[PDB]
Amino acid sequence: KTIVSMAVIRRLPRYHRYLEELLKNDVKRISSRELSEKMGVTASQIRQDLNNFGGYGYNVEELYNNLTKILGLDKTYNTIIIGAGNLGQAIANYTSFEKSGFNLKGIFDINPRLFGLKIRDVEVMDVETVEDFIARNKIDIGILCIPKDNAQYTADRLVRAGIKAIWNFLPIDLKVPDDVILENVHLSDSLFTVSYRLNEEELFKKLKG
Amino acid sequence: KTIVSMAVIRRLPRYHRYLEELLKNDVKRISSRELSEKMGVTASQIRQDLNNFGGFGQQGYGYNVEELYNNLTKILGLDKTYNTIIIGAGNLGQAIANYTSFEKSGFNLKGIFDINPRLFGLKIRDVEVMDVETVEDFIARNKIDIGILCIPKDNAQYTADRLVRAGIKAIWNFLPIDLKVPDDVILENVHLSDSLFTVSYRLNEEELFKKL
Repeated sequence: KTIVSMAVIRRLPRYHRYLEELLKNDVKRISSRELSEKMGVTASQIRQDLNNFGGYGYNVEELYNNLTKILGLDKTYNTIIIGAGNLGQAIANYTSFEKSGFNLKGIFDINPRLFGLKIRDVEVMDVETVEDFIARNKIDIGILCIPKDNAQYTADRLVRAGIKAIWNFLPIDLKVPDDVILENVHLSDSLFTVSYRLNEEELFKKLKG
Repeated sequence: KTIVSMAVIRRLPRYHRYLEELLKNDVKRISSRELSEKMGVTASQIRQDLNNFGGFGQQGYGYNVEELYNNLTKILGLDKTYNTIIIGAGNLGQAIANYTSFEKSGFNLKGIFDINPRLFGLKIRDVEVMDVETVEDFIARNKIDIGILCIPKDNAQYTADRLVRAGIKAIWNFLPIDLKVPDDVILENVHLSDSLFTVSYRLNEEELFKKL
């Protein structure tokens, strides 16, 4: 499903953040040493991450721009959100994504009480209209913030309407065809690093007695 | 800041989550190559990751699902409980409040804090919203371990500083900005864009290598 490996792809946004910070701090260059350091990735694997895409170290602005194009952030994307509950509205109001080029075009819900209300001047619309909406609107990415009840069916509707990327916040295993990109968000992967770190001292004490 | 490297620590929840799914499907065993293929991590690195934490009655090759799963639960400190508070009672804070009872196995939410006088007394998930001006006292009185930040960037660093001086041990930060805390305080920045930007990457990959 990808050309470059997913483990490589997932370190790329991290390189981008750090390079974006250096670039704000008008830093001109950085060694592989300094970077292989802050990423805790082998100065080799960094160099090898990048060699997938083609010194005095790295020029900052050059590497940042290159990372931007590699990540497809030199284009804009039309998004819609399915589910107008707290998580859906949280994501609609997460304006850093907009700033990065992901333009929210519509929000969809099953509950008629919400129809026609607006969140950041985006209208909440009946999900039963979403296929019609998607045809006439060139939508790139569907974002799923709904319960499990009709999740698979809803994903399949988006796909039938020609959506080729789903960003899914529901912790369940959706199936999409091989030509559709599905990215599942797993918040516990982050939270459980916090329990790990809080417990680490105790764990080693118990193990190493 | 840690005994084990962060690159290792961040793979551990991925192993736990994949094993959980197998355990739910009553898959008894999983081979090293099957595990590696699923994780995108070499079998040897996976052996090395686990070996940080001792043996766990492994036998021959591959793994017993239930035992590996239970080992990972222990390693991730998921046999303990942690007292949490959320700062921010808007949509994000309520969604995280909802998520962390689907994780309240372990993460016990004690209070929600907000700057809006209006909300002082609401409930959420049977949890009172309280004035953020009381949070320092609350942390010390209720042995709070983890402060979860779901507020705007506006007074975020100031909010993080208050939790720190009240003795907080970790901060789980949902704001798209990297906060400053003392080296002894655990700070975990959620970077949702790190996930989103992989979808832009994959929508353009074939182009990128056709371009190139």
